[PDB]
Amino acid sequence: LKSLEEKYVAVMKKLQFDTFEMVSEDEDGKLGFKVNYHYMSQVKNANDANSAARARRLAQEAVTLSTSLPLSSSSSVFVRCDEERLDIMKVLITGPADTPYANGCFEFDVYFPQDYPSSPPLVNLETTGGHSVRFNPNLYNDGKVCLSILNTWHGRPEEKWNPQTSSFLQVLVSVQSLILVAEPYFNEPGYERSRGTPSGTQSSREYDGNIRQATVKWAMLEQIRNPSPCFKEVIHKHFYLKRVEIMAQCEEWIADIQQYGRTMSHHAAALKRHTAQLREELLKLPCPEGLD
Repeated sequence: LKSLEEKYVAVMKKLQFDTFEMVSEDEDGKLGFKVNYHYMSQVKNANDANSAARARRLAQEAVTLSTSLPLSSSSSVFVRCDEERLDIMKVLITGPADTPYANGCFEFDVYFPQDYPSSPPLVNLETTGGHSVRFNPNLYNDGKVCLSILNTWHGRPEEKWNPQTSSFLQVLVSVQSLILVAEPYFNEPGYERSRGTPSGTQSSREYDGNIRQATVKWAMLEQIRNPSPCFKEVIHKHFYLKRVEIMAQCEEWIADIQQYGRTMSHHAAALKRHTAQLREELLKLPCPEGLD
């Protein structure tokens, strides 16, 4: 007699870490890619130094990720590693509850550069609606992930990439903690002054309304329609298990936005279209096999 959350956690736990054939080596040692990957050029032009210390460190990264990825009904992290290359990864983070990202699936590409761990990993958000969405002050239209731990955002020196003590697990957790938050509007530096003022509250709401509709469209509807081959199973099972919950959430979001304001009406209207298409995908979704 497990709850829905316990059942979800149990199912998703098995899908959190695995390898995938992302690249293949030629006769001429040349890499050919099997999936879409933001850093293909960096991989192809790496002029690989074949550093043993880097290799040992990357395998330490993988070990941590194989056992310690965050997992919960609210928000979970899923990782795929190439079968041979230690520096090529793909991740999926689901959006935390009580945020405009809730239950969306957000895909990132990861590259550990030739000068890792002296320099941080490169992370790019792939779920941008073809660069049409700015998902956060810290998530650019082009996919840039801005965190001080990645040296892509300001902060104190202890908050920067530290080659001795930093890790990729910490970067992943920093995305949940610092980017995929409630009231993302205020992540823009200086905007925090507005917090608690009617002007501030109003701007945050309009911001939330745009992020909500984009989550449903791109982080849900288009993830089901067109999943990454790396995460097809995760997506399928995630949306199937939570389908009732997501329909209630979409309705709640619609109810909430309509309390308000020409642009709120624009958001409410996009959300409604996206929700009705999503309902059709959710119903059409075949039952996944690995349930019990």
